[PDB]
Amino acid sequence: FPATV
Amino acid sequence: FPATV
Amino acid sequence: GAMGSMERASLIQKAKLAEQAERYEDMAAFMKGAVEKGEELSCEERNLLSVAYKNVVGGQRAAWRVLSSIEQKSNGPEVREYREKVETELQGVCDTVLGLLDSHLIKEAGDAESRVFYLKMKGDYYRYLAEVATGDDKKRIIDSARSAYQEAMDISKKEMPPTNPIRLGLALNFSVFHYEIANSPEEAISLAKTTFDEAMADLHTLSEDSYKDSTLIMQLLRDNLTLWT
Amino acid sequence: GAMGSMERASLIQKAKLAEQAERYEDMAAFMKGAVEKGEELSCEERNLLSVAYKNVVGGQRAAWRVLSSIEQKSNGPEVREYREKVETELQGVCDTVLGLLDSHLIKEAGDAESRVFYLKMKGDYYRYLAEVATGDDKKRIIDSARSAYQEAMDISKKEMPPTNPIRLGLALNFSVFHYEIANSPEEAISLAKTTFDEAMADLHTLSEDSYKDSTLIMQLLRDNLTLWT
Ligand SMILES: N=C(N)c1cc(-c2ccccc2)c(CNC(=O)c2cccc3c2OCC3)s1
Ligand SMILES: N=C(N)c1cc(-c2ccccc2)c(CNC(=O)c2cccc3c2OCC3)s1
Ligand SMILES: N=C(N)c1cc(-c2ccccc2)c(CNC(=O)c2cccc3c2OCC3)s1
Ligand SMILES: N=C(N)c1cc(-c2ccccc2)c(CNC(=O)c2cccc3c2OCC3)s1
Ligand SMILES: [Cl-]
Ligand SMILES: [Cl-]
Ligand SMILES: [Mg+2]
Ligand SMILES: [Mg+2]
Ligand SMILES: [Mg+2]
Ligand SMILES: [Mg+2]
Repeated sequence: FPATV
Repeated sequence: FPATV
Repeated sequence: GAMGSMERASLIQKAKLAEQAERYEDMAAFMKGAVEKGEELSCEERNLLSVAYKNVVGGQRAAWRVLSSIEQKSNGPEVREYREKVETELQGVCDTVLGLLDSHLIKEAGDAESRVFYLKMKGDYYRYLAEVATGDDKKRIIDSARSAYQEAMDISKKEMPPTNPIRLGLALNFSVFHYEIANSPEEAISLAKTTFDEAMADLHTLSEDSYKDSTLIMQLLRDNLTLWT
Repeated sequence: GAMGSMERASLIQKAKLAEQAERYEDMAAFMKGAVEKGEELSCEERNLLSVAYKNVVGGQRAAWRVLSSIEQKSNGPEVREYREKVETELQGVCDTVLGLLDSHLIKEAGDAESRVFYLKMKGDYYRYLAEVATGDDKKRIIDSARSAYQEAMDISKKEMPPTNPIRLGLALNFSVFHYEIANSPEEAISLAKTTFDEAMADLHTLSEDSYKDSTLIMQLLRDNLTLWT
């Protein structure tokens, strides 16, 4: 699952 | 800190 | 608000203590109380608000994914009921955050930096609602996330340099929105690549501290692109 | 009880789903509701109850330790107030567990295995109360933990082999009690060593599965002894 900030 | 179960 | 009787400064201080204690539900409650004092938030305070609720909803999302997968393999009412329970609590947290943004963080945010931050948050929490939405509210939620993200992008491109960490993180998250919510993987890949390349070309302008800030988020853009190609 | 309207079997099932979702507060609430149905608990159900509350109180203890350390370095009222808040919630969880044991898990537990399990839990939750206690209630709490642990030890030595995993874990935790609560490190070391050696000598009697169960806990005894000598 991809990175988010 | 020591192990407990 | 249960936090209405506590001083604004004490709420911020306790949010910082909750963070250190990894008590993110407390942290979010303290920061909600701070927002509800009615004054604008500083950069540090915006970051505290965002970290708190990102952690709360992140745990809810991870749990929802576990339960949804179990539910899917199983297709008694218990798995559905308990998935629904977690889903409802997650939607409640998202509605709370969106309520804070609409009453009245976004309207009072004059500076570009603050307005972009809050519009990014609005995109994020509509995205989390979209993850669990099923139906005609799903389309409306998705378009609402997109509009918030795109307005934030337009402001950030007018008002911030390509290495600004809020601009970079907005682009990172909007890219994820395109890929996982809007079924637009080419848009997602194009946005992460263009964002990465524009920031690379601007790194020469940064102090050692700013260089650190920007390259941290650029690494996440590269991490996602590696995953997607 | 908010769980009074849910079927016992559904509560157990949802506790197992909460565990998989790492939703330990839900898990504990489901298992509390199960206990409150009034029937005895099976081995698996006892393990579910114990895992749930161990995780809840474990997080509270970790947070309390962070805040207490900050409080100590600092010696505004905020750090003390927030430490006190976490402490009060922790004591509340401990009182809830002890209440379940006293109404009426311990009195209804006829089998040695169940009685030892619950007396060990009673020692554990008085130990967690002792960690945060200050005063004359502290001594009474400490002696209460010791009495529960020692009664469990006496039963386990009469009724269980030295490799039984509940016997081993009881001894592990009572040893920690001696070391960190009762200021009796030699008692703690003697108990962990004697427990370890007695179990080592009994491993020849175990199936492959039982061998795995016992050596897992024996490793924790060795881990603590390495730390203490
Ligand atoms: N308490 C906190 N968690 C923060 C306080 C401040 C702060 C801001 C201004 C002034 C003083 C403190 C923060 C600014 N963001 C970061 O440093 C940061 C670092 C790494 C990764 C990310 C980051 O942001 C989102 C992703 S985060
Ligand atoms: N204009 C800028 N370039 C910044 C000004 C301030 C600032 C500091 C103090 C007071 C006011 C503003 C910054 C504080 N650092 C961050 O926010 C930060 C750092 C690393 C990574 C991330 C960050 O945010 C999201 C992701 S970055
Ligand atoms: N859902 C759960 N967490 C459990 C269900 C059952 C169970 C019991 C009987 C019948 C069916 C299931 C458990 C029995 N304990 C273990 O396996 C165990 C393994 C490693 C370490 C420890 C353990 O106990 C405390 C420390 S734990
Ligand atoms: N008498 C025994 N030796 C056991 C009987 C049953 C049992 C199984 C099914 C139904 C009823 C009883 C056991 C289930 N395993 C555990 O509890 C366990 C396993 C590993 C580690 C630990 C464990 O508990 C605390 C620590 S161990
Ligand atoms: Cl439920
Ligand atoms: Cl408080
Ligand atoms: Mg005031
Ligand atoms: Mg303003
Ligand atoms: Mg029934
Ligand atoms: Mg009985």
